[PDB]
Amino acid sequence: WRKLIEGLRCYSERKREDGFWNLVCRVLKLTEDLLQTTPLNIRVKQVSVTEDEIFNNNKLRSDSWKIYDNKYRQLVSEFKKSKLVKVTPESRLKLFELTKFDKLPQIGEKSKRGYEFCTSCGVLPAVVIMPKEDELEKKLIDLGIARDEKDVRSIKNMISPGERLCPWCLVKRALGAEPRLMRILLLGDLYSVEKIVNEIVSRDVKIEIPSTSDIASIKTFEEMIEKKNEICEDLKEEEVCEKPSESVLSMWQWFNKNYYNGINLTIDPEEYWFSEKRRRYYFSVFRRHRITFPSPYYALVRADSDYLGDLLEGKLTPYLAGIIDSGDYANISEKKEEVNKLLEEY
RNA sequence: GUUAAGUCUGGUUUCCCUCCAGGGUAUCUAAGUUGA
Ligand SMILES: Nc1ncnc2c1ncn2[C@@H]1O[C@H](COP(=O)(O)OP(=O)(O)NP(=O)(O)O)[C@@H](O)[C@H]1O
Ligand SMILES: [Mn+2]
Ligand SMILES: [Zn+2]
Repeated sequence: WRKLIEGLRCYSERKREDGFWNLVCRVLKLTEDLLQTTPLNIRVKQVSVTEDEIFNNNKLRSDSWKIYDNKYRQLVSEFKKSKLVKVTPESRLKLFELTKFDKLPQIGEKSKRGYEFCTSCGVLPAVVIMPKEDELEKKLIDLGIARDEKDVRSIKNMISPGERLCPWCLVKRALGAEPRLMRILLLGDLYSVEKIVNEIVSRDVKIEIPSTSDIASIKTFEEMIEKKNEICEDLKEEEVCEKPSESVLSMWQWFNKNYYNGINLTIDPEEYWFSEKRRRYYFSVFRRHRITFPSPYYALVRADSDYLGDLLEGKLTPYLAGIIDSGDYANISEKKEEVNKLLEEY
């Protein structure tokens, strides 16, 4: 964790320009002793086994073959018991004096109620406060966020107006800027923390991670690219149907397979057809072309396997989900019938 | 044995509808949340 955060500090210092990287530098130096703590605690449990348990002093044993199914179950038992207490990674930090006594670095705006809460985190206090979208430059510059007019556009590119950030979620934004710093962790033990920063600052590559606006507007984009110029001549002006300037690629397969198809997929729908100053013009444009105006909804599809824990424990609740409860194993003498049937079949 | 003269009456009374069928079958509805 600390190798990643320090490699991030060095990669950001390699870019004292671009505003956002400069703000990241400026607030990292103020929050180290808070950013020392990892944002994600781990639980580690071990289980021991010796030759007293496996061998009759020269060979294997009988009930030695079952020694794994016993130690694995001991391990999972202690995991289950320790999961009875959840401690959150925020409880580890020392903030009493930093909040009671104003000590927090408030680079950005200043709260009129002590400190702000992170909009991305919810619980941690905010370090980088962004003014609301009414007049930014005339504030972003007299405050400490930006230095010029050119650097606001790059700060405003990652931190929307109004986004308060805690050190952890701000570091998350920083990593999201270019997610190639992950090789500090992805490899580890293999290259220096500086080999990688040099490699990244050498071959500059920008990535476009899709927002919920991009997902909601998928079929709209798709229906604009089957009218490549037949819709472009109408606009021809607002960079929606203009050249791919750089060679930006991304992990979104649909974005990656549909980029060189006339329409610039890296526009923000919150700017064009989800905006409040535009989108009437865009309603007209889509009306004039048989374009189904986009819905603001997307699908968050989650899925988890059923009883894979018990399955690794060789239980039968995976096999009979609902019939055999997990609690039915405490005294399995009751449901002898279904287990007998299916186990014998198998 | 003879004379005369016809006169009275001018269809009534019942029954005027009874019984059964008083709707049956088929369709019972089909076809068709979007933007801030
Ligand atoms: N024996 C195991 N080895 C490795 N990972 C495990 C093991 N048991 C659980 N996990 C993972 O650690 C987490 C434990 O969550 P948990 O939900 O209890 O697992 P589970 O077996 O899937 N129970 P459930 O998902 O409710 O059916 C999940 O991310 C599991 O994928
Ligand atoms: Mn699971
Ligand atoms: Zn945060």
